[PDB]
Amino acid sequence: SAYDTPLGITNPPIDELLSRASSKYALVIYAAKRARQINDYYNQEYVGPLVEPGLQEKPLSIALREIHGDLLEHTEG
Amino acid sequence: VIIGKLIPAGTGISRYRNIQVQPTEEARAAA
Amino acid sequence: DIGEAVGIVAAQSIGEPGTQLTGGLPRVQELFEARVPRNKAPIADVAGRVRLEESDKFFKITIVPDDGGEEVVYDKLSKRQRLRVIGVLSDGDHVEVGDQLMEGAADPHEVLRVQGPREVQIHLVKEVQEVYRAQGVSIHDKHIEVIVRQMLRRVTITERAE
Amino acid sequence: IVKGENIPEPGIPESFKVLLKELQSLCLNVEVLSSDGAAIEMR
Amino acid sequence: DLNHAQNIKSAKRMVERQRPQVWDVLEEVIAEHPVLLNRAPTLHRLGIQAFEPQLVEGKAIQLHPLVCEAFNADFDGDQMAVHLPLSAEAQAEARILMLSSNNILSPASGKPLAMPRLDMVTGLYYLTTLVEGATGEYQAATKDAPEQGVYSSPAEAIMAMDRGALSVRAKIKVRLTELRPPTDLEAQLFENGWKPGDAWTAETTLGRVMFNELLPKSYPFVNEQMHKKVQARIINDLAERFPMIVVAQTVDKLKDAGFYWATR
Amino acid sequence: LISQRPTLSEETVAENRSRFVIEPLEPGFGYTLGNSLRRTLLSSIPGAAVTSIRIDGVLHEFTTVPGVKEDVTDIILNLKGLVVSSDDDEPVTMYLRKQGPGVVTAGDIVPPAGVTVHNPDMHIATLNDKGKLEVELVVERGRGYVPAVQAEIGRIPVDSIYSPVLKVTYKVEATRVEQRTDFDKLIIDVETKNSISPRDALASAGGTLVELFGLARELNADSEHI
Amino acid sequence: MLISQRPTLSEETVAENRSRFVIEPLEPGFGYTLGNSLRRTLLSSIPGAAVTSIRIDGVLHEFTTVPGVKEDVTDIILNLKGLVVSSDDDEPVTMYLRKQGPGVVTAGDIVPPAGVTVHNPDMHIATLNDKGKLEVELVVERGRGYVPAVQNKASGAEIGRIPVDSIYSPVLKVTYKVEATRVEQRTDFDKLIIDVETKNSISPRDALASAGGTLVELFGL
Amino acid sequence: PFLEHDDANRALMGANMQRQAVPLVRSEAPLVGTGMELRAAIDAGDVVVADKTGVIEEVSADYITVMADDGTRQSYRLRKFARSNHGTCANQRPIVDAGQRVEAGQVIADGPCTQNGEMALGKNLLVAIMPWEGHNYEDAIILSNRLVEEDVLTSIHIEEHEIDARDTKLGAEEITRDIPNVSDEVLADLDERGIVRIGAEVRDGDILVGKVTPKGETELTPEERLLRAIFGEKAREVRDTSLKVPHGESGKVIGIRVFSREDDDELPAGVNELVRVYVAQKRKISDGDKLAGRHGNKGVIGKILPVEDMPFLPDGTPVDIILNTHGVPRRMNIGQILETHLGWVAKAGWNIDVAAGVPDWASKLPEELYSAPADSTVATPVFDGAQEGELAGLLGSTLPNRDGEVMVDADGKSTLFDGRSGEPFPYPVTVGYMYILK
Ligand SMILES: [Mg+2]
Repeated sequence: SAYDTPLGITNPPIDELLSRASSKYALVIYAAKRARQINDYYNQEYVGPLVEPGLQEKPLSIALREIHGDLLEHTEG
Repeated sequence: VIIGKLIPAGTGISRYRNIQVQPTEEARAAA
Repeated sequence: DIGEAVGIVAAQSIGEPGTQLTGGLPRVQELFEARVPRNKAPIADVAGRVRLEESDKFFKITIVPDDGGEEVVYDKLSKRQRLRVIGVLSDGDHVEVGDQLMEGAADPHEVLRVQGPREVQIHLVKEVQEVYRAQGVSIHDKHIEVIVRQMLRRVTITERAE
Repeated sequence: IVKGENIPEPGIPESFKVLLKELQSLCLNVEVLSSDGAAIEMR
Repeated sequence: DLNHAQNIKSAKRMVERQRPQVWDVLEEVIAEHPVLLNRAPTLHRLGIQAFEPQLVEGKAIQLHPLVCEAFNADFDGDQMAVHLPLSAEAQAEARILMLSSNNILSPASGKPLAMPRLDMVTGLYYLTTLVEGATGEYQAATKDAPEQGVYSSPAEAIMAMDRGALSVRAKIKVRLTELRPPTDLEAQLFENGWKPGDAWTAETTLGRVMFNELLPKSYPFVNEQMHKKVQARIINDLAERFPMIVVAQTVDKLKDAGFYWATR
Repeated sequence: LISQRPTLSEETVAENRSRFVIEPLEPGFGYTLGNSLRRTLLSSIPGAAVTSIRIDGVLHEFTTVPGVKEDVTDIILNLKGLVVSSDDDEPVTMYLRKQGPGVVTAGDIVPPAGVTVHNPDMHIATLNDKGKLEVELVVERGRGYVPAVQAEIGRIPVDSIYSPVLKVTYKVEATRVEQRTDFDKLIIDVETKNSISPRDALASAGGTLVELFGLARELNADSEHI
Repeated sequence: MLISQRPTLSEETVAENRSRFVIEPLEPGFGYTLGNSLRRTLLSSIPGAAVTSIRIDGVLHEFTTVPGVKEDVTDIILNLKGLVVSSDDDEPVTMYLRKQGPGVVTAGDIVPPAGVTVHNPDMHIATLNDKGKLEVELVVERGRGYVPAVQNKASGAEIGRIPVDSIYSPVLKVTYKVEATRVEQRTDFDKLIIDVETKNSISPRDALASAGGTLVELFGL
Repeated sequence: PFLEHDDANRALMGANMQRQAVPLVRSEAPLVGTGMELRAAIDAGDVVVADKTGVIEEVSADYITVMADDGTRQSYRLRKFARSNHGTCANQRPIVDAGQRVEAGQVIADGPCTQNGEMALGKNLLVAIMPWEGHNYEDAIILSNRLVEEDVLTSIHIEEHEIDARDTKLGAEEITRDIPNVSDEVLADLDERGIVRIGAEVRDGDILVGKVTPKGETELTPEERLLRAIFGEKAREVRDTSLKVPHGESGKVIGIRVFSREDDDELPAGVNELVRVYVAQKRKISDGDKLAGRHGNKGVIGKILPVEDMPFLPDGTPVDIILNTHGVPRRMNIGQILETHLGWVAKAGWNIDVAAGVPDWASKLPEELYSAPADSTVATPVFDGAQEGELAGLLGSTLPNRDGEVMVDADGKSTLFDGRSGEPFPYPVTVGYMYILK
């Protein structure tokens, strides 16, 4: 199975991410909350990045790839 | 919107904004 | 999705067309505003036979109920405003409760008290969808239903649930 | 943005505060209220 | 951060004078930072869509030709506004909620909006249309002559198209090792273990073959001339059977091929 | 005048397919040498392939087989996939003949002269029970693709794929400059016959072009560029 | 069925400015893609001499008139664009033009410095009357293609200098056509003739060789 | 032209867009036009007309004098680079030589958008009506880079800036070159008074006129007052309010007007000095600019391609502009296709070359239209102009380019060669000359 190699913002696919949360809006908060987390760590919630980050990756993009790999929960209140 | 609050819809709903995000105990270890 | 704001999506789904509407925007506003129809059309108040009488270039429709009880008569109706089609209504035909007796627009308030709330929403969605479909626009019924739902939310003695 | 920090939580739009004053000028007493029912100084 | 400027006031002076050092920097900050595009009047939500910015020359905004349908944007002095989402939540909502390639179907009828239109329609129509009596036409000659209308593969047919031997819109028969047959033919012609990577010969125009190379390898062979309605059928069908990214990229390929053959 | 820093890189898709890039190029050199490269790859390289064939039992009857599974048309296009590098420089007749139920392949044919078949596992036909097959093959080197060229009865001229490159496609992107307006970037995608590898085919193409453009260089050769 | 014959170079002279070329024999299909691959390089990369900036003593900018002359300055600049100039000097040289009195100022009245030459003296530059006197120096540089007027800000140029668009294109008009031999399925060959025209700065043989030599350099393993 | 062939919608648009054109530096007249081209220019008043029959005495870019039969001299001073109310260039240029003899009412000098007496609102460009790789799509347009190199669609634009020095309550504003806190380089283009010198350049944010106003009470910052004491720069008593160039605007300084209170200039009460700076700029036709023809067809410039890769005729003559095909049929402005055919006829010339007599189509054609050389101008009044039969016949009469070869067939199409790949375009493409406006 192959769709193709995605470019930039379209990676990772939204479909593979939606399997990790309930709705698209939940997914938004997920990456957002984690994005602030990573940035706080760069200028010391302080954890990660769990995945090997390519240089200059926007912490939002890092948080998305984290959710792709099931690396974080992910509890809804 | 008038007072500048989050609209009670989409990402403004309570169940979505109060989410807590932490790495799994398994994930933090692997680093 | 859970958070979807379908009310706005519906208002825009219905709002984007209308630049394509040219039997148009006036009729659409008349329906959503629930005004008395521009040219009012009668609906059957009860099911039964229909006796079609022709006055001096007038139309006089009487309904002999199947009870059979008190006849239901419609006194004066312009002959220039044609009758509904099943062909066109004729003497002796059978009519059900909510049927449209003549071509035109049924008073949404009248169909309300006759058929009840559940049907008013169906009548309005049909009439509205008839306009947009006549101009060629494709809109899903649920958007109109979202709007129409907001019209029957209250009851005269106030919101329903409250 | 210059310090590269997270972006802060927004405040009260000045337009809204101006709206409250414009209502007061019309002899309309508008009060922002919390759960307690206590008035809140808009300043 | 880099030692180009010692303090902020030097950086601000640098940018205002358009110092050449800032250009390569701008690419780094713009990378994967979405921007919102909008055209007035805003009739539906698809009137605002997020995109990935690309530093381009000139003072005009380059807009993807597919989103023209959603924006109702014709290129006659038409202007559009740009908005920069700042907060992490704002960028997340842009990349997730308002991304261009995630909003294909009109949220009124479910029909596809990024579906190809005027120029690309005629291009694909000409590409898949079938011409009687075209160059390279297959006749399946019988008496003292072989068929002489078949080709070893779509690649050989291309070499025949570059020479004056073949026409793109000719009825021909070739065997495809990387495409999937239709449902009826896949069932009977193929032992029901699978039907990938196995040679099978069907008779269609070379154009229709190159056309089906744009659709996913997993999609059946269509073998029709692409009226605009037929294109809506396939994209509607693709939304059901495939994720959005598959649809987004496929319509991108349909754009490149539609335009190419639109000029030809 | 002299400009700087054009390069050539290759990403291998498979043992038969290789992708190449040129970075960077001055506008608009992408389209200039782009279509010329692909055209050179297609119809310039010398290669050996089948020209005509004749099979015993094939006659006035249009196309049917006395003892195999697929019609003669299907076998023709099967044979068109035969890759054979030859050193004869002229038409040479190969010999293939098999009997008994089984599957015939490329290995079932003896290489007469300068011939080394490069795809022995290639299928040709599945033989009927107690089936025999007798057929000749005319192989001559050549360039590119020549359609079936049509004294002899039962002689079937076939479309001949001389070149080792089956398909080459190209497109030009634009990126990689600081203040410039998106210098050209060339992408070429070539699928190889296994007779030669892609980069040798590209190297041969370049050698053919440079020798072809030295035609104009040898005229004056004084005015030049990088 | 390889046919072995070295691709030949035949040359023809259609006129003084342009001269036809013909190449044969070539494989089928090469005529069109190859001729155009030369054409694109002819128009874009042929090096030449072009006037970069000019100066007129009386004027401080290009939007003023000069007493006695019939053309305004920016009109004179547009008339100066047609100049076909050849400069063997690698570095920037400054020509001069001084004329006065009633008459016509042609391109020939320009005095070239050591090593450069003007190939169309008959060009009308300006027309002067009794009161009109014209002094102008022109800076000639070497390059290729079309470079817009370099603003005097990017350089340390004086306020009196007038930057001008520069067109280094010795080639005027170029096309091609193919005579294709597709006989009775025997020895199909391609014959291609190109029609190269220059601005008299360099002869077509010399420009084609320059482009051809440049093409050779780019094609590499 | 061909008004009778266009719907009132696009015709209404075409009429509105003629008054939207801008004066080009070249100002070339329309190859295919109507009668009104001439009279509209002279009656507009932007053209210099001789009111007495005479002979020219002097011809200067500044002025021109003409001696009449009366012996009385008339003289006309020319507008050179006058800024219009909307920023367009009002330059005038003489069309007569020294000894020429003129008649009363004749045209002496051309206006901004006139040539030889008739309005020239645009240029004549070689057009190809094929769709081209989507770069011309949904009314967009692609052009030859020639239009940049040869300044054909280049148009000069001027802007007027203004700053005044008045008497404030705290003190009098002074136009000066001394600015509180600035490098000497930002002043390097200013003169003594503090105004930008003539012929100097201007980049967005640069200073045109240095002006200063009193400031008090200072009450500076404690953090700032220390830096003043360290580096010894006295905190100046006045605030910097200088005239700078607006963002994105650029060009050169043409002239400066100065009205001063010291000199007995008339000023409004409280205003001492007034200085106005006029900046002009050359505008190469650029991506995103809006072009249009006379038939209500309009579109932005989507991309500008190098002359090398452009659909070109067998001449090697590249087309200047490429117009999409899909926008032509639906809008009922097909009159633009007619002037495209006539446009090619006019630039190529023709000779009916009657076998024996005027072929049956030319029954109504005037004899003067039978022959015509290259580059001839044509006039087709709106409701009695050229008609279809005459056009095809004129399309059948055409002339070789230079060599015997003919470049456009009887239905107005030509086989174009793709400049990118080099291989020709499969189908004959309609080419011609269309008059388009910036
Ligand atoms: Mg528009």
